[PDB]
Amino acid sequence: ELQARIAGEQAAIQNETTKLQMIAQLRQAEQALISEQRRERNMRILSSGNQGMPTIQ
Amino acid sequence: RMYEAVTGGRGLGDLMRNAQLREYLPDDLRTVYDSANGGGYSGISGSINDILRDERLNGSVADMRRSIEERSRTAAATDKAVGLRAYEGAQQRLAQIEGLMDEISRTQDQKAIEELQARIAGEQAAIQNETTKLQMIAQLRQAEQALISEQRRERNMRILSSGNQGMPTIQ
Amino acid sequence: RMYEAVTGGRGLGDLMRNAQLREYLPDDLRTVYDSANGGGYSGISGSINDILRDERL
Amino acid sequence: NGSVADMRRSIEERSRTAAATDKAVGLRAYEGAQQRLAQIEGLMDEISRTQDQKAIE
Repeated sequence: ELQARIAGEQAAIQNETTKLQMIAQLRQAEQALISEQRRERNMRILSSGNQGMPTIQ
Repeated sequence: RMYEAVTGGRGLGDLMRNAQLREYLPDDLRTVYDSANGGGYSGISGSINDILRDERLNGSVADMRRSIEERSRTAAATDKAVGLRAYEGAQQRLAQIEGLMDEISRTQDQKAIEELQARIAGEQAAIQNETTKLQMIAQLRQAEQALISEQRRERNMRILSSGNQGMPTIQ
Repeated sequence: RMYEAVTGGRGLGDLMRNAQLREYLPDDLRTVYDSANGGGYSGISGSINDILRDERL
Repeated sequence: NGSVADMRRSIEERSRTAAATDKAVGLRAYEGAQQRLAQIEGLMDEISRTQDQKAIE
């Protein structure tokens, strides 16, 4: 019974390892998404579809 | 009878041993990056040629731009979604492990606890497999980002190529 | 009695085996990045569309 | 070695081939992992039929 308990404990640590891998992937995805938002803002400022300009009055 | 039940060979081991699963990873890493031309690794060789064929951009440069931006956004979102669903699976995996330890308390005979030990060992093997799968997913993520960068640079080279011969006409 | 306690089958294994936890990871990785449009990986496909909707500034 | 143009072509070829090789290795490895899962499930199917103690050990 103690051997099977220790085996279950190893399985739990395995699960934590998988969870940490998943957290690292999510971290990378979040950084990519922040970069995408930055580039969306940049594109919106510099878009050639803009039609406005200051008016002389 | 009991001595015969304890001693002897039962043939387990040499059980599911001919499945050559080592053929799904490179044999040697010196030639892993020479595989496309031939030699090196042949399972990837064909795949590499197909991928390189499919990564070449076609159409107008504006279509190239839209395709590249869509790939970038979709790649980030796919990374996030895969991570989230995998984490849900990991939590369910923890619940399953806890259940197996609940079964450990009620074990009575020796055969029962030995079967439970082998079941928990198989469960560990499954979590090992998920770890390998996550490593493979991370490598694929990196490769996808590299491919998107390659497509960006192909578009850039196409715009600035010195082989272009056109210019506006005065009329 | 002791021989019966040592030999036989106890049914452990086929214990918590129907839980299809392999469905929480992609089946094949060729189509993992085509999942948003449909096909590929259906489980992440609903999530990708939601994420892309929520990442627009 | 060689002319600078040859250097450029070699470097671009290395970059593209490296990205493609990464992808292909990942894909084939994932196929192997899915087959590896099937094998583990088979071994747990064997556990259900074990009779003696030597067999389960």
